[PDB]
Amino acid sequence: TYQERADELVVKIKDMFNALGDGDISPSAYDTAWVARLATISSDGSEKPRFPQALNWVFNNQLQDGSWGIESHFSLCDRLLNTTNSVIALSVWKTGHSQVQQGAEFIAENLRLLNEEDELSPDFQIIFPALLQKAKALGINLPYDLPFIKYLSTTREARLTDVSAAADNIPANMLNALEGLEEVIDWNKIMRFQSKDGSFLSSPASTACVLMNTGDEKCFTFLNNLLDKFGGCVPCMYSIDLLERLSLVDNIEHLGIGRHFKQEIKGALDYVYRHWSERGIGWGRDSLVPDLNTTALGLRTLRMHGYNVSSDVLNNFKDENGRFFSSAGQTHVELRSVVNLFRASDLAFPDERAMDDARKFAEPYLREALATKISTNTKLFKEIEYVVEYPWHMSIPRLEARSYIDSYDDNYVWQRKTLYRMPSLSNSKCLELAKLDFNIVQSLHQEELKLLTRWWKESGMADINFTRHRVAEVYFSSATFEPEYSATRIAFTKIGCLQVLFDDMADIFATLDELKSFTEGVKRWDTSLLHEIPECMQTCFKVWFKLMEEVNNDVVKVQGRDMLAHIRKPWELYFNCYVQEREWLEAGYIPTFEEYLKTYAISVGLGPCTLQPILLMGELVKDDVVEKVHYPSNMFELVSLSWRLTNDTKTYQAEKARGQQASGIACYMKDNPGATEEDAIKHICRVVDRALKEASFEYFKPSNDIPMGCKSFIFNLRLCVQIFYKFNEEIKDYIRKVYIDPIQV
Ligand SMILES: C=C1CC[C@H]2C(C)(C)CCC[C@]2(C)[C@H]1CCN(C)CCOP(=O)(O)OP(=O)(O)O
Ligand SMILES: C=C1CC[C@H]2C(C)(C)CCC[C@]2(C)[C@H]1CCN(C)CCOP(=O)(O)OP(=O)(O)O
Ligand SMILES: [Mg+2]
Ligand SMILES: [Mg+2]
Ligand SMILES: [Mg+2]
Repeated sequence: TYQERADELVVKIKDMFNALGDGDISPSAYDTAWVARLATISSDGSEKPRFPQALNWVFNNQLQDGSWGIESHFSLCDRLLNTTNSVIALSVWKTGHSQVQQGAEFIAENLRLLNEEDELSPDFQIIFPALLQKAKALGINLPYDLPFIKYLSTTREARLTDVSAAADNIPANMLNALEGLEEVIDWNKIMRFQSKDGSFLSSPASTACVLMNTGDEKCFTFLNNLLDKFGGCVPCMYSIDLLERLSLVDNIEHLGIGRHFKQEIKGALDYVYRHWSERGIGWGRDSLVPDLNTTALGLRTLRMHGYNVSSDVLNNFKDENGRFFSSAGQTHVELRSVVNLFRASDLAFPDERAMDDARKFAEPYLREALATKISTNTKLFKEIEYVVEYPWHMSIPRLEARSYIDSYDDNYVWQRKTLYRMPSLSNSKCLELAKLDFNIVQSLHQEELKLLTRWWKESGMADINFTRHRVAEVYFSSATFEPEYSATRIAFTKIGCLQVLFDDMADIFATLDELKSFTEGVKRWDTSLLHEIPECMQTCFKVWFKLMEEVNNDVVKVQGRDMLAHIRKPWELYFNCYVQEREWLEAGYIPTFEEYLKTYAISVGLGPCTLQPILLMGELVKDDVVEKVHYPSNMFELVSLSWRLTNDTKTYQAEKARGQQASGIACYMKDNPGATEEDAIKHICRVVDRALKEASFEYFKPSNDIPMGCKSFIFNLRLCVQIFYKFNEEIKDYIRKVYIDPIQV
């Protein structure tokens, strides 16, 4: 059964968290072969392998086709690098004759397939011809003079002269390709690039090359310890203790299953936070040179989990021209790093210039990549498309999870100088659990919708012709999906349906007098004025009043005491704003921007759909805390502001055509003669953008008295308006994906 399989996967993933160390990463043939080339001198003066275990690994790990590499993941550049270095290692030590022969055959066959249109792997044009030069000196028979191969050698020779002609020798941005630049390196000057663990850019191949030329003891210790840890081989990079923790957390949260791992996540993030630095971070705690990907992932993930981190860490990766780079130790810019840069920018607080710069660079870069470089029919296209089309402030949690389940690749191989696996980060258990859990939670939502449809009938809403499908749309907008908040979602959906009903009532039907009558009835919180309004409005009031009774009875159970006095206020405020709107409309009055917002930021309706539902979540809301989490707290007011203004930009045109003059647009223009509608819309969008960032700041802001679950419900109500009233797919598609179609498991 689903629940049983999910339960054991949760146990298995928790074990993974508990077992986190320096990182789970595959052996690297290219790196292990470089380590295998290293010599030591015996007592008698003869040369022998310094690391015989590494040589033996090479000896024993040739693939069936004669190459070395990752068997199920063939890539031409990877296989050529792995195989050529492996044949070099065996040849140097006069061993593995048969493997050398078959290796040379593979290389010769595949050099004939390397062409000018093949996408070459990072620094391949430097590190590969360096291997060919060595192979040729060892007398290995390969077609070195094929046109494109000669071209690679010539390009490398130009790079060599650039370094030798450089006053300061090898520049930082060539560090990634150190071992391909051996014959021109200044071995004294290069040592300034060494990490505290003795490695060079965490790369065992590069570290072996430095060791070969210098004898440096710290290089030896890094390699010796790494071989011991891996049982006689090495990976392409180590350690990866920061990247692995951050990405495991990020992936789990993104997949929609983070609620199962709260304690494990806190543990992983506490570890990373200890190693967090104003200069950014690299894959591992000992990196001298940090990288954009790990730093951006760090900024986003730590911030998302309430840690205090500064966006200024991003300035470490920005050049004079406002462009970002992945690492000072390389020349190529990695697409994944730019994706994570954009995702980190989603969590900007107000006036964080580094986030502004990050997004201004990353967004065009990603859109350019989607339009020019990425194949439409891939998980990567879908993933990045979602990143830019549904960014954080318009990302509904279940939609985000559902999309990522389809774009998460659980059989992925990473590319740096060569290919490698990180089994914690491309993980079939994580994906399987995400699918099972989504289905289980979905069944819960389906039952909630079943109860809501039953209520739709029994309450009388069906009788008064409330649209059945509107129920599901309000329900979807609740956003806070976790199983423990069923009662809150159900109450929110009932109240939202009445608010939809009320708004239509106030427009299409009610006169001002009838509106005032209805409102006085709300203020009295009784049925004493039902007689003053039309039968249809009476029915509306009665459905609402009955709901209030049922909901308030439930609030007494959860909160431990009567909270009617609190609960009455938002309903009074809401209806009073309705009368104010109508008074202005009949008087043809256009308020100032400030005066407009004072009324319309309330009338948009965040008050009623939040107070009663957040009181059913479970957290204690003390009398003095109501105003700190609900109206008029800053976060609440900011969400309200985003609601009203975003709605205005989307709908003010249609409203004007119906005789409604007051809007954010019209009122700003009245305050500001000379400002066009376009100017007002631009200003309003800036106000909304800032309000969303400010709400984010307020949300993550630590407090000793404000309940975070309640804050989360209010904060995540910002999403529905951003997604529906944004200045492709529609609501029916969202509901299908989230509530109707299960995921094939
Ligand atoms: C795209 C939408 C889904 C989510 C929904 C809520 C957020 C649940 C509140 C009602 C409006 C809406 C925004 C909704 C807009 C629907 N849009 C066609 C609204 C266009 O005008 P309308 O006369 O209101 O259409 P009707 O509502 O179907 O009669
Ligand atoms: C802004 C809203 C999003 C969230 C939504 C739920 C909470 C999901 C259900 C109740 C209605 C509403 C509050 C909803 C109200 C939107 N509106 C119908 C009400 C207010 O907007 P309006 O300018 O007076 O009319 P509109 O332009 O045609 O919409
Ligand atoms: Mg074999
Ligand atoms: Mg209206
Ligand atoms: Mg509107």
